[PDB]
Amino acid sequence: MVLQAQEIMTQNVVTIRGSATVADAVKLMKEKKLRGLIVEPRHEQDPYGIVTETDIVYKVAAFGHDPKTMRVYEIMAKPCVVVNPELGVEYVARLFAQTRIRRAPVIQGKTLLGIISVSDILFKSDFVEKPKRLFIEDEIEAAREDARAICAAKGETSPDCAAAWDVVEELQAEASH
Amino acid sequence: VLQAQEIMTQNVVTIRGSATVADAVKLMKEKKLRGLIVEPRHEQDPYGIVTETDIVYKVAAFGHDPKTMRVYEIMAKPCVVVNPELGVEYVARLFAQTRIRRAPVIQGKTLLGIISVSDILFKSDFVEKPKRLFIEDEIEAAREDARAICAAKGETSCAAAWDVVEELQAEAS
Amino acid sequence: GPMVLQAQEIMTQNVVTIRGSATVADAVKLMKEKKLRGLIVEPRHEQDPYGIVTETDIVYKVAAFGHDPKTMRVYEIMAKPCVVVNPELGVEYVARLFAQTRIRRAPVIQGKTLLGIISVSDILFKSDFVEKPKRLFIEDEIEAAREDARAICAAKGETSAWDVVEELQAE
Amino acid sequence: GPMVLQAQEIMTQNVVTIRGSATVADAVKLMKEKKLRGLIVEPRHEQDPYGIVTETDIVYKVAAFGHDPKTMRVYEIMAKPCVVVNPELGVEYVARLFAQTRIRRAPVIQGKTLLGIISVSDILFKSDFVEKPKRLFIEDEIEAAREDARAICAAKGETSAWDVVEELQAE
Amino acid sequence: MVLQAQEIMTQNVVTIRGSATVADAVKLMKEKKLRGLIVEPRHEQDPYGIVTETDIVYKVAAFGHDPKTMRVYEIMAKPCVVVNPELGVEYVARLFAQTRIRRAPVIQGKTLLGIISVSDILFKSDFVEKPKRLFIEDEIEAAREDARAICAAKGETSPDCAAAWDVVEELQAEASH
Amino acid sequence: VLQAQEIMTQNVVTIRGSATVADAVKLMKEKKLRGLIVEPRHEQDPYGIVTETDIVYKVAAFGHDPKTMRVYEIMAKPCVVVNPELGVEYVARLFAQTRIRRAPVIQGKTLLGIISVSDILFKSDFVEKPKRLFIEDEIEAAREDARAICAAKGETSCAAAWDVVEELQAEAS
Ligand SMILES: [Cl-]
Ligand SMILES: [Cl-]
Ligand SMILES: [Cl-]
Ligand SMILES: [Cl-]
Ligand SMILES: [Cl-]
Ligand SMILES: [Cl-]
Ligand SMILES: [Cl-]
Ligand SMILES: [Cl-]
Repeated sequence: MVLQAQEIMTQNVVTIRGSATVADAVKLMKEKKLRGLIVEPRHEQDPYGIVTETDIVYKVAAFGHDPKTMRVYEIMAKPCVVVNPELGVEYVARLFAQTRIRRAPVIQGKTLLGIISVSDILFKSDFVEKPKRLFIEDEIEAAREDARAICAAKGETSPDCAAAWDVVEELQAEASH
Repeated sequence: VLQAQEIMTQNVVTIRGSATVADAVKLMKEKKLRGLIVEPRHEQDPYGIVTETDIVYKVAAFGHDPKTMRVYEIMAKPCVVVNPELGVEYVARLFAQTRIRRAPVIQGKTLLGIISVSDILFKSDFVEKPKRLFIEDEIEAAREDARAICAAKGETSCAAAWDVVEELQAEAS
Repeated sequence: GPMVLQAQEIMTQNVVTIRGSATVADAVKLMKEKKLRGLIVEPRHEQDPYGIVTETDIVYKVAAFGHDPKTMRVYEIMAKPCVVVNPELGVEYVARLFAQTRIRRAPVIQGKTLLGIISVSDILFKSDFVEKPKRLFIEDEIEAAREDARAICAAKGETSAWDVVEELQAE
Repeated sequence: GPMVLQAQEIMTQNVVTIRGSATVADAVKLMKEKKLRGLIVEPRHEQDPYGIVTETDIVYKVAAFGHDPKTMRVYEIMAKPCVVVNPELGVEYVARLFAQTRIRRAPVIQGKTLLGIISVSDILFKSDFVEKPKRLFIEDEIEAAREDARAICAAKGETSAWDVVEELQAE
Repeated sequence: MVLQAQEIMTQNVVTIRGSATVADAVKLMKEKKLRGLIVEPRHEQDPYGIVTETDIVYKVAAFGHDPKTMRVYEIMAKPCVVVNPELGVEYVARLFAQTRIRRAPVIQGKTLLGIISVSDILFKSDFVEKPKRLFIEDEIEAAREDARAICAAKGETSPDCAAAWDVVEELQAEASH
Repeated sequence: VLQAQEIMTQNVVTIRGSATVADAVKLMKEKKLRGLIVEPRHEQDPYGIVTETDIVYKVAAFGHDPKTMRVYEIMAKPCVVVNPELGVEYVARLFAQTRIRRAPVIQGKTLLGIISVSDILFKSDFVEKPKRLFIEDEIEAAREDARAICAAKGETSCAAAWDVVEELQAEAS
């Protein structure tokens, strides 16, 4: 059974309103050692948002702006990239790499469950013991079509036929390992 | 509030990640589709997407052979997905912020459609109903600003603050 | 056909322009009317560059922030000068230009003359890359080898690699 | 002079090409010899695009990884097709093209004819932007206002904003 | 006295060799809850390097590579951006924003002192209480030249002269606040 | 090993962040400099840099007035600095990784010069001495690989591993 986002997420998740001051966000973040706060939907159809340590440092501290007057809505990401609780941990890694984020709320429908970060992955994913070759089932399926085509064209007992099924075999050994 | 589902393209073609890029292009030519949704292999598997830009930039721009390359080599999986109920203004903004042009519209595990920058341009109400993003947050923050002025100055001056509020609420309406 | 397919053979041939001074609203109006995802911005005079405004400019810079299209002008979101395409540019090179400049569409300009607009959509729907794939710079790979093959059959005898220039040639 | 300074007036006029099939080593050799930071890659024929290889291509893709320039070919690190510059393009528009495409140099091409190479260095050392600054798209700002000024003196009487089209004009 | 990088850095800094496996790096990182490891110079002239949580998640986990065979040198940044111990915390924020990193060794000459991150800034910088308007001394100096030029051109008792010194005054009030 | 200081441009002009962009351009024209170093205002203040690309992209490309814009508005401060002793191969690599083209060469608090991609192209020994980056790490990792093979297989087979090592050391030499 593939390890899931919900299994490694930080379960204690804290929200803040978009209208709050960056100072409020900072105080909350220091008090609980949080590197991301989820921004509270204002109603059922309103997306989730997120404000991160990197937003705060890059957009506020780096320009010497005053966090006591700046608001969260001015720095947050809303809507933000979200993670399904069932999403396998190799996919959460890939999402984060592709969208260039380090952190996302874990959301089931409209319901906030947690927050998942690069740190959650580093510290709690099974990627060292169980590295999952991405899309390996698509590779197997493609390689089986190649083998069938080659075998039907060149003969079911030809060396190229055998070599093409050996590509399938190797990919299949890896997946069930 | 205009929703993603009210402007999405409803007819949505799926393809497997194992299919050749040539198979993708053939289906896209046939129906004039600029994205195909990649279908989950099982219940925990995310949605994926393969677009015209993926094909042009990753295949055609190197002169690779589409008959031998596969969809899984150029798709985005997991992809950014859109909730059917998300305001179109927020769709525009998600797309800007993640630098994508199109996404499947998903409810639970179910594909409902695909939505693009083209759908927003052609069908959104952004010209006649410009939506100031986060204007409701500005309104709560101006209220909080007023209460700090009334407890510090006193219950008139405090009145100067409370007007700012009305000018924003007027603008929301 | 056996010749390299050119940009002018797959471009969208219909091209209305708009002025840089027009409102974004006018641009959207025109785009909706004729189903356009890019509009070419008209040079003010013979020496003024071509420009372009796209669906992405409008959606990312206007809609995404809630700006009023009726007050914004095209000049505020357009790209001018824009990347242009020569009519005779091989469709594979258009693909490559687009990936390296991170654009999706451009006008096809012949000297000072606007001829059409070519997009990633044109390439996807009308390119021959599926039946005639051809690795970019294969011709240069050859030149380089047919020259290494000069120096290898110069030093290590004319009797002993050359089929590389032969195989690459059929490809 | 009072006219907009053109790219051809500040370009570096001397232009040696190199073939895409040449080794990186040959390219560096030529670049060192004549103090060049960009080399134009020669079209293989009338329909083949211009290309360019730069000091940054060489330093980032070759030196930074320790690759052997004597074995790598220009085609492996060049940009082809490259962004090109029309000889008559206003020097401010060249600046802008460069920022929007994130390049620092390009060939100046007249039709199919190579005329020179223009760089951020040419702009910095030879542009008139210090004595003659001119906000990009000011001319469009005017057009837009001289038209708002039509509709404001159409609705709210010809007796009552227009000096905007006047002040902007001297600027 | 301006708060410095060395005052807010994580002092306990851990190094690893470039030749170590990504698995070794991961184990070290989990054991001490580290989000960056500094890569050990091989000799006195050899630059420092860094490998981060984000390198590991983006380059290893996201592609299902095997950390037990991959080496740190394949994913690290070497040389890396480094932070002088005396660098004011508003500048460390700005460096990180401009180079798009979240984490850097603190280095004095060739000597490693610590590691400083976006989290160190969020949790321990004085940016909420003392926001520092970047380059405010350059603005003051520029505004004083403007005032002098204007006053000499238009008269030392003209309204535009007074308005230009008022720009200086406002900037000066802020800096000593 | 060729060092940054052996290929840097030695003559280095500084400018204050308060200077106009026009003042920057005038000095750059006069000496043909594609960067100026911005000098620390005091002992804890970092080095900064302003380059030809900053000027062209941030000033000329908008048609802003260089006589009114100031250096502080377009400079990089703090900037990426280079140690005089850093191998040129590593300079190339720092520049690739941070996407810069030039940097001051600093020792302690002292400006020694400026080094660019041009200095590397013109004066580096990268053609005749290509430097495989991290080859010394590859060598330690292949040694560690050998010892794991000798304790698991036994002291010959283990011999297959130890050759890989020599082929890399040969290549370092
Ligand atoms: Cl973050
Ligand atoms: Cl975290
Ligand atoms: Cl797309
Ligand atoms: Cl577009
Ligand atoms: Cl360059
Ligand atoms: Cl990181
Ligand atoms: Cl940290
Ligand atoms: Cl530069």
